[PDB]
Amino acid sequence: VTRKDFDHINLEYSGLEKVNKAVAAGNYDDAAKALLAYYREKSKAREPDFSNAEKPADIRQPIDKVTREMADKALVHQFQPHKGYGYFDYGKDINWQMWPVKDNEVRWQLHRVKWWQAMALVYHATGDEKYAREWVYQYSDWARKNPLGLSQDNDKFVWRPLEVSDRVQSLPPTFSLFVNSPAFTPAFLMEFLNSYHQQADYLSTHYAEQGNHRLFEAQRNLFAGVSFPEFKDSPRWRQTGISVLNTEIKKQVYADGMQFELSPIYHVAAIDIFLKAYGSAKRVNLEKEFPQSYVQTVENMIMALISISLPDYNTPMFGDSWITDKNFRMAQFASWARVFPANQAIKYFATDGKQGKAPNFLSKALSNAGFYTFRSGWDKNATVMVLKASPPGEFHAQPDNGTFELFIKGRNFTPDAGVFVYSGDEAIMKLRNWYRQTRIHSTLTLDNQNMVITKARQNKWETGNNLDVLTYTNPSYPNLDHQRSVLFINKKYFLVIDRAIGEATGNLGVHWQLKEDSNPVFDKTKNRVYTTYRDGNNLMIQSLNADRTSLNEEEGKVSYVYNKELKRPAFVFEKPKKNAGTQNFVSIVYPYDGQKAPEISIRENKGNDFEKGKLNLTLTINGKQQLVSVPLEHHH
Ligand SMILES: [Ca+2]
Ligand SMILES: [Ca+2]
Repeated sequence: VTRKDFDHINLEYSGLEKVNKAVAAGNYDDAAKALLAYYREKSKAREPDFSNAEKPADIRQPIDKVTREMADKALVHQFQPHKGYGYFDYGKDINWQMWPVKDNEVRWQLHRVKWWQAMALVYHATGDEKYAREWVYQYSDWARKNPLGLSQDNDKFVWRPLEVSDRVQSLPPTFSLFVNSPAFTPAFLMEFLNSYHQQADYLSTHYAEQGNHRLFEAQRNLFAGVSFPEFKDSPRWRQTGISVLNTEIKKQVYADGMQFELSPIYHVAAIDIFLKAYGSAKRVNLEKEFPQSYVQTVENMIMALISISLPDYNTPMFGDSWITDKNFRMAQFASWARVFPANQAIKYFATDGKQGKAPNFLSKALSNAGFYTFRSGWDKNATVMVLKASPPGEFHAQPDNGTFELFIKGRNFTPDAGVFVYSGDEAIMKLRNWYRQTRIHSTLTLDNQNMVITKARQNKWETGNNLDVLTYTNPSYPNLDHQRSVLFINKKYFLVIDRAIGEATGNLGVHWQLKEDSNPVFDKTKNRVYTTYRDGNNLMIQSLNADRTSLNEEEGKVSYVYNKELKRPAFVFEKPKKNAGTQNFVSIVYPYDGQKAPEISIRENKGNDFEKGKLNLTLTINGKQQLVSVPLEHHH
């Protein structure tokens, strides 16, 4: 062990006092022993942090079969780097350059050394020292055989920044789990610390300018300086990661807390990226390095997610989004609660309502992303509508402005059609393009054509005890604006006002979709549709137009998860726009108990004038009158 072996260590870091004396005094072997004692001390004093990983390992879960298998195969130098292939024998003196298949991916993913963590967990669980001896043997083997600048092609696979970042993230908890083994010599420690340093620092000078990799790589660089703050360079590493993450959270999330892709599931992924970074720092008291705006933004992203969370823990399947596992979602919230312990709403979601307090609000607008929630409450039997009238997204968004999911008494009545599949060959693309159609969502079309953009302007948003009102306008077609208003009345039901405004002429259609098992009745005499559920939790959708309006079924589908789909009812209210005069639809969306659909009619009162943004209508429901009197626009 040389003087040189300590060059990158900050000897004046708190706790390394003995290590300093020994190096200054010239006995380096005892310096190394003293450093090893400090890390062993630090390892016992805190749990390994796995939480930055895509799938964080659990120290106290029993060893399942694949993990056992992975650890045992590694003892005979068989590794399975790629999931599309099984184990390969890399030899008794390991050959890290072996090309057992002709796929680049097999060589790249080999240098993610995924099995090292497996060995760590099995070593932790059994205590069997053979796992530790082999890992130390293997780390040294790998470091010695794959130095940076070995050759052009080696560095292409071993020192590509994605993989380097993978290793700088997996190694800290792996190290933590092996550091107490008598196989972990003080000589090795120094070999490890200098090899780690080189990687984390290389990462700091090579992270990506553009795209998906940039965020992962910066976050892991930060995780390097958090995990090993003893390096002279760890504060620079942290600042660099923080800077990249802070720059990108400003660019990628709106002031209302929603992530710019407009897909609920991608917003949730983004929370993990930005929160795990901060969480790991906070665990070792380095959170003060993050600016306050970043901490607030992240908290706001969780609240934005909460606002569009339905009672079953799902988010509406807008664009490329799908249903998810409630237990996994609760575990995410519980980890978030750890970061924001004072947040009662987050605690509430973490514990399925047992602890914390319900969020501080009912209906809420996320006005930058254009997600609007109408809710009666947060309980399992609330009525909840989440509606999208957004700005433009990219690949994971669709031309669906107006569409909504309506969840009543434990059931989702109007699930979004969803994704079904991502891009592929021509055959796969037409499967995907079908799901991107405007006409299959709950909004207005002209001649069943896709709207050319989602660029909603919010005309009014107001909440109230027994009235919430949204009004927005979408420039859906070059000569046709679509104005939609939604009134959530008496925390129970909805009046939906759709206006087609401009010069274009053709077939106006307001489309609707229902759950696969709702077995609806289509009633062309009254232009109403109603579900026929045995349990009495039912829904009516009825057109209330004065003028001649038709009711027709159309092909309807829903994909809850990837590459699976179910037929489901869909329909449309249709009416001609012959000239340049505006056409108006009045529709009612009315949940009811029991088996008999209610009789609903409507009277236009004096003062009612949709042209001046004035609504004054009297509904009659099973004989009883409900006055609705509200201005549809604000600031006019
Ligand atoms: Ca990269
Ligand atoms: Ca959709």
